[PDB]
Amino acid sequence: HYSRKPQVSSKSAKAKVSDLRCHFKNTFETANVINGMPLRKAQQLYRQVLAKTRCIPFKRYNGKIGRTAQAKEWGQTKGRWPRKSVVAMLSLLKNAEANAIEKGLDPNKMVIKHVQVDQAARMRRRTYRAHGRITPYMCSPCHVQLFMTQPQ
Amino acid sequence: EHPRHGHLGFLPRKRSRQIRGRVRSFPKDDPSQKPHLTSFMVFKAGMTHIVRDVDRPGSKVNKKEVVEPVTILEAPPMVVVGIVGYRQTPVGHKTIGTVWAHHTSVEFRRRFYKNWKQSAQLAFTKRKQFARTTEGRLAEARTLKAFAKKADIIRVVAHTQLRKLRNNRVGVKKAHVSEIQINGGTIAEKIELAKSLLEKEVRIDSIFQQSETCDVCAVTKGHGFTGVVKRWGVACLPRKTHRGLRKVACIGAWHPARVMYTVARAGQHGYHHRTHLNKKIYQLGRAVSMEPNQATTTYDLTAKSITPMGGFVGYGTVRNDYIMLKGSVAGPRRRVITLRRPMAPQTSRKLTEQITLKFIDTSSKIGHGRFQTKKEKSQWFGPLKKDRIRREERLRK
Amino acid sequence: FRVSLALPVGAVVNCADNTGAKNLYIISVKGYHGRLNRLPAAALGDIVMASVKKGKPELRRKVLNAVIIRQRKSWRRKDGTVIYFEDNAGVIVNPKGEMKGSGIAGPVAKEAADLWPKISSHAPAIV
Amino acid sequence: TIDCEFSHFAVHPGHGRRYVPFAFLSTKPVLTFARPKCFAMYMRKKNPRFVPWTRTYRRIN
Amino acid sequence: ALLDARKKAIASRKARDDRRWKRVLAKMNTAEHSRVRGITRAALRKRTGRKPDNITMEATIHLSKLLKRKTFHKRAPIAIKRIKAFVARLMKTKDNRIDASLNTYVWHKGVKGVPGRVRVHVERKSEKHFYTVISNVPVASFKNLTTKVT
RNA sequence: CACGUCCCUCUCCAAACGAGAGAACAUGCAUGGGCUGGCAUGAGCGCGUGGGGCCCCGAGGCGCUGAACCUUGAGGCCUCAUGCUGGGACU
RNA sequence: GGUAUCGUGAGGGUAGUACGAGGUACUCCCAUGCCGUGCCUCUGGUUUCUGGAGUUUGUCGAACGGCAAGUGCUCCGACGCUAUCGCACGGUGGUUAGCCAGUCCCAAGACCAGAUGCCCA
RNA sequence: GUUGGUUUUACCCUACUUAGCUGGAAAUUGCGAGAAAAAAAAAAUUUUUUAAAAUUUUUUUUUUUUUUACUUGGUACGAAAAAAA
RNA sequence: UGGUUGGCGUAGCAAAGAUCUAACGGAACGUUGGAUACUGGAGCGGGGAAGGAUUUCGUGCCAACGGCACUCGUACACGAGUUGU
Ligand SMILES: [Mg+2]
Ligand SMILES: [Mg+2]
Ligand SMILES: [Mg+2]
Ligand SMILES: [Mg+2]
Ligand SMILES: [Mg+2]
Ligand SMILES: [Mg+2]
Ligand SMILES: [Mg+2]
Ligand SMILES: [Mg+2]
Ligand SMILES: [Mg+2]
Ligand SMILES: [Mg+2]
Ligand SMILES: [Mg+2]
Repeated sequence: HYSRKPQVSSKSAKAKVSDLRCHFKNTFETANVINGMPLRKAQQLYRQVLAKTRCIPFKRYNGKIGRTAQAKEWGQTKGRWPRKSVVAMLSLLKNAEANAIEKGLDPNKMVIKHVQVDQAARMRRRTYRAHGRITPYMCSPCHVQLFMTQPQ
Repeated sequence: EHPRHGHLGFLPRKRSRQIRGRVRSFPKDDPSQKPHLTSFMVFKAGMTHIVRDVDRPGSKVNKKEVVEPVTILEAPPMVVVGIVGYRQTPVGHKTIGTVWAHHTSVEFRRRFYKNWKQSAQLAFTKRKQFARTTEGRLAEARTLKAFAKKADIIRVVAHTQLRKLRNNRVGVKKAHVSEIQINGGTIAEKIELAKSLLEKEVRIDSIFQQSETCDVCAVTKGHGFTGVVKRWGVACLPRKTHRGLRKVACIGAWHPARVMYTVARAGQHGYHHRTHLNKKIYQLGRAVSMEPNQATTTYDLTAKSITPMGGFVGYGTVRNDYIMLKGSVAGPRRRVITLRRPMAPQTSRKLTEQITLKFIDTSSKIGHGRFQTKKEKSQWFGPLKKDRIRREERLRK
Repeated sequence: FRVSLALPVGAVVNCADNTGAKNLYIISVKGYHGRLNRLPAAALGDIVMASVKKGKPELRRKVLNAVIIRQRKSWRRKDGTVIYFEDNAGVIVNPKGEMKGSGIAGPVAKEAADLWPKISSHAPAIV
Repeated sequence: TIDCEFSHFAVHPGHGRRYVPFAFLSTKPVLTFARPKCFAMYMRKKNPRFVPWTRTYRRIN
Repeated sequence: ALLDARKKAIASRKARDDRRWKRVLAKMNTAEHSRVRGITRAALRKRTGRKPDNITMEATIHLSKLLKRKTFHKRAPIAIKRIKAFVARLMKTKDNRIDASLNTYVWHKGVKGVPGRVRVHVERKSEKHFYTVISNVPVASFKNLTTKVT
């Protein structure tokens, strides 16, 4: 299961989505933004990044990705606005505020403590390239898991 | 073999790090002179042309009217707001310090902000309350002692008065601040000009005068990531060329085994700083309200205005003092262009020439504009249906 | 002064001249310092090495000189008056610049007539 | 201010371009035109009389 | 509510300097004065909320400026994206709605034939909580028309 | 948390994108007007090849009519007139 | 320590060139070419303001108004962009034409204890 | 001798060309400390002037608000009152 | 031989002109109306051969596939369906 056990089981909510069918590299970016954030400011960052009001700071999986001015917030020039990945993150954060609520915990004091998008087993599909070749297409679905303690 | 395409001393061709066109070097100080300011920020308006009688022994045009293009540069008075002294050092000039004016126009303090109106607007607030106190008056007094002592260079920190520019298109309300060197006499003389002039306006007509030249410096008009054909002037390749025409076909050789800094490459063209020399001042022009018959020369008496009929395109009326100087000026319309006293010898037979304008042009820029005057256009068409549908309404009232 | 170049080598300007030359074929422009690919270009007042391409055979196959006296390529006076011609024709002339015709046909340009004292006289008009 | 050969528009010192036809008038070797519209309108050999914005039109009316 | 109170002191920041300046100008030919032409001292926006969250503005939209040099076969679709962007600024609504009256008009000259102007009859409605319905207001001429909020 | 910067938003002298310049309730934006230009005399009704039985049909023409329309929009002018008017991030 | 502003200028780049005429055989003039740096008043070019007009076939029952012809086509056409196709400009000092310095261009990784504004929980 | 006879790939690294971001002076560390700084203050090296009297109170000066000269709308000096040093 | 990798969220997914709107649906692209175009009878029309062999049809479905998406599909599942003197 979780790479890191929550410090205080009763005070934290865990959530996860295995074989999430969003790009790993985009979801890798999208979930890492959240890793220290309070859940409401993380619900927010996504609602705002879903509006093209703010960007997810792509960091590791930059590549020749385009420069944006909304990335200044994050300390670098490159940034990006996944939607499929931002929605899955909200949809996994709903999962935990639900998990957090049942524990009697208060979702709006709750803080993201551990986000970890592992890359999942990949799905094959086929190209059909120039001179009779057939190279791979492969989605790179991510395993995202997280928990969110609220402070004591 | 043919000459090289482009001047390598204008390089890198990168975006200027400013836009205000600050003077790079002031003309060398001459003690024999009385003290004066050496530059003046002005806003490019647009161009026109003028007729003039060249009276230049030699040439086929002496005694003959010639149509020179002119740039009009609206020039609201700059305000001095502080003095600055430089002391020479073995490592190079160091500011001794600056004495700020007791008061600063908001347009100036706007300059220290990205969002003045959502700011606490505290700029020069401690100075204002401290320059008042005798403690801060003695401190200001000591700075001037340091100027009169350790300085080699006195410089006013002047700024543009955009409030007074009233241009509807020059959107800035931050003032265009800039040090303006005082070449002149002894440092006490320069301090004295500097401090008497330490909160006063400074019209161009004091700094400049007609027929004298001015060096201009303004960032040139921006063209973005220009290609090599437009950037350097290289020949484009023959149609049959494959990868593309608009390229330098050979950006290097085997050795040196890398592109040299001298081969032309696509990138920023325009919006480079430039100091262009020897621009004759065909007329200083007083503000339209003060001296309404601008562009009314001795030989063209109709009361008139330096601004064309449609206004300057993209700029509008020149509501202020204007410098009118021969030829092009670098930069787009409504850019702020610093223009200094000439650094060239200016003893040329041409440069010294007095320029008596025979006809400022005032036709519309926009279309061809065959009328010099809004009155004259009406004097052509006479009344027409807009008036009859107007005149009739007035009679009914 | 400056006269925007009008008649590059290879051009066939007409002979305005009295002579039996019917038209000139500019071969090169006298006084042409050359940049690399640039073609030499005669403009108004310019002397020009030209072979008559049509007209009396006696003129037909030797290089000749000819000043350009008019020009479709418009140019700007220092007076600010851009101006141009219906046609661009020259007149045959000696290396000295004395013209070999006895009387020019149409109008001669002002800066043809001013460079060439003899051309100016035979010119029916100056423009 | 020479006025245009066709439209009779006033043509000020920086404006318009002159044109010298081979078939010159002697009296008027150079024919000023204020605008390309005036010149093309002349190459059509339109008389200025029937084109309404020209002065020779307005004058007869 | 410190900002609302602070903004009132900020209004006085002008009214303090403005009041003093008007008297001096009264003490002292086309020069600008308080009574010359509008009021010299006051800011542009000094003349001026929560308007009823249910109105029916009617304003001309000058499309041709808004479509100049657009790709021809994209004109109509963006004439329609812009008429929404135009109206979202007024109604402050994320949910505008272009009724058949206005879609057909933007389109009745085909994609690229989009009319130079349009007199929309926009209307915010309560209930995407607030939504706007953007009607056409057919008219013989746009001259001398002006926006008419109601 | 201060000052403030930034984003969102608006403008463009900037601009591939970043950056830039500016704005920050501001004639800012919006329409409208006036202007400067463009084109070139709108719709509509009210001399004429002949033709059909005093009118009708008639290209074209005339008159109202330098009219009609267009005129800032990748971004003409005028304050001329009316209209509409902060949130987030960060330390 | 932030933020902001004005500057410093080590270092690096670096460019003006040629011809002709005049004047008197240097100086001094005056044009031009080339180069270079711009600019767009004018002039030319450019039009997807498809601006305005005309016009062809199809089409909307017709006039009007359009519309389709991948911008139908022709004329004029502003803004803008641009042309040696327009226009403006191209400066010194010191050392042995060179060369170096300057002017000119980038300029603090040249880490500027240069100045300066504001706040420093 | 003659005639006809596929000209492939940069999206890598560097060079270069523009374009950004951010660190950094034990060049990221040490607290390892070097300034082209100054060595009671200012004005005309020496002399004179700048809180006083018993922490608090009083007096003076400067700035802000209210009732002529600067390009001419908005800032300065005018006055008078209040606050701060 | 299997798996994995950098390049890389990159190169691209730019041939055939095009969608817009409202309502509804839906957990969120379809459906209908309108608008707008296109094909333009040697047709993205209506039938056949070869070939294919269930693709047909309805309901459902949308896990996978339909190189974006799908609420839709030639996909998936279930049930149907082809009639001759
Ligand atoms: Mg790329
Ligand atoms: Mg990129
Ligand atoms: Mg194959
Ligand atoms: Mg080829
Ligand atoms: Mg113009
Ligand atoms: Mg605008
Ligand atoms: Mg350190
Ligand atoms: Mg890509
Ligand atoms: Mg069709
Ligand atoms: Mg089926
Ligand atoms: Mg199946």
